[PDB]
Amino acid sequence: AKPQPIAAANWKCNGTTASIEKLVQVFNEHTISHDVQCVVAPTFVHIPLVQAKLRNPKYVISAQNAIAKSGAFTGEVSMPILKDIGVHWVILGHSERRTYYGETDEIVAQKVSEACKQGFMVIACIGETLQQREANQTAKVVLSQTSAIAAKLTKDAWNQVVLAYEPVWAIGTGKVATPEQAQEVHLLLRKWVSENIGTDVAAKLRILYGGSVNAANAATLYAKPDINGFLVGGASLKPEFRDIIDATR
Amino acid sequence: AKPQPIAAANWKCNGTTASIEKLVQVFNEHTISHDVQCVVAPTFVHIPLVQAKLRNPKYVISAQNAIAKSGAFTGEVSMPILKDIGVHWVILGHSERRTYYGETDEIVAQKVSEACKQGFMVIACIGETLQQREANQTAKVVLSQTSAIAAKLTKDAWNQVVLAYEPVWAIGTGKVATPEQAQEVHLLLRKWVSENIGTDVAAKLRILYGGSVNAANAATLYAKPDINGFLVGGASLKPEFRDIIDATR
Ligand SMILES: *C[C@H](O)COP(=O)(O)O
Ligand SMILES: *C[C@H](O)COP(=O)(O)O
Repeated sequence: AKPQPIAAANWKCNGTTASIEKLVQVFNEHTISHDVQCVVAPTFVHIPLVQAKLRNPKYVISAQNAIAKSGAFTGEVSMPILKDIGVHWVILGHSERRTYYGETDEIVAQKVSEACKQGFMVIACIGETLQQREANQTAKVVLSQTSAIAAKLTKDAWNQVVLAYEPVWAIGTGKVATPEQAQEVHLLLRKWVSENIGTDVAAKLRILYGGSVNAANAATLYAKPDINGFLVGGASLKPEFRDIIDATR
Repeated sequence: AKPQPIAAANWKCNGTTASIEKLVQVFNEHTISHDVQCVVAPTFVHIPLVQAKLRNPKYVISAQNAIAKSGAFTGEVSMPILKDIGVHWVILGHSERRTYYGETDEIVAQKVSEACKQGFMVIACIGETLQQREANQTAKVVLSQTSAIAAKLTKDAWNQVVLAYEPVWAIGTGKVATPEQAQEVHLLLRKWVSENIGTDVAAKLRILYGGSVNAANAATLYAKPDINGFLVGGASLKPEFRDIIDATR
């Protein structure tokens, strides 16, 4: 009795208007016949184009990042600005931003909290590095990341949260986690949520896997009992995202 | 024989589609009767709206930031993506990004270089802090910032560069630099450019002032011989930006 799956396309910093037009038509022409929330997260400047072209009723549009408040923050996009333009999903804490762009656990947690307060659905990203994995620290790391987020949330806010477990060593590298690796982590995360947040919350929570998901490995990942779908980078730029969606059947 | 002035609106992280519609109509209905490049820099998600609504022929649209290359940079917008959507102006190195968002001199210089290579007009921001000012380090600081940028540029690339001198203590604080303060810095910057880059380059270079510019203080700033216009934050969200433009006559 899994909760509704999610298939989320993180386009990252990629696209042209011609390429996006073509890919959106692919997405539109793919009839989805099961209950799944599809998400596409274009770059900020592409949000209006995607809003204008995307019509598949299974989809919503997400931002790839945000800051909490409007103001004197040259170059950034705030949560109120996104809400006003009709975007009410956001990806927060992607490894890329934790690594390159200074986002500590505290900063990610604050952003997630603020997003929930503003009515967003949030895909909050967590995951260990290769060195953490090899040091047998996977569980400690993902639980610390999750706990940091949880410390700024009320119980009710969790209804807006989606966790995305993405081992850093699997992101963009062609080294997907095995089904067993992912399931082990999703199980421990769900147990933590059950015990620390609530048993109801844990049963409803979507915990997505990401890191080198493709159309050929997705269904076997999805067969694991605590995997609720995917956060997809490279493969989401391609027509084979259709089969990743259908791997959540 | 000043070069063509620039009046640039840095909206920062502000706007709604309703507020932007209204302000763009104000800008459109203001007939400008002198040679000036007006620039408006909306948030990324607002670029398409501004592109659709802005018609005043004196204007171009700028990004408030960018990264050099497309790829696995969740949340960021690249220079090729901006070029493809029709944006070929960018503000780089704003204090807000140097201060909050990790942009060192090296990072700013690299971004400016890459933007010039990709055909952008670049508004490159420099300026000292209050503590640097009080330590008599203003000239050392702005010349170091400018030199860092220059080290990554060819002579020809300077035709695409605009400098914006914004003392950090003047940004958003209601403490504008005096005309004499700004002119002293613009003079020393232009002399450095003349001697280190070329006398032709220096004569053509626009050096803008920013930091608490408003419609009432702009004309007296513009009267100074080495001030070529303005990078405007708060006042650019208001109808009085019209009079800031006209203060460059
Ligand atoms: C959530 C991570 O973005 C996935 O990137 P991948 O290219 O799918 O590895
Ligand atoms: C270039 C600086 O953005 C200007 O901000 P101000 O609000 O005009 O001080």
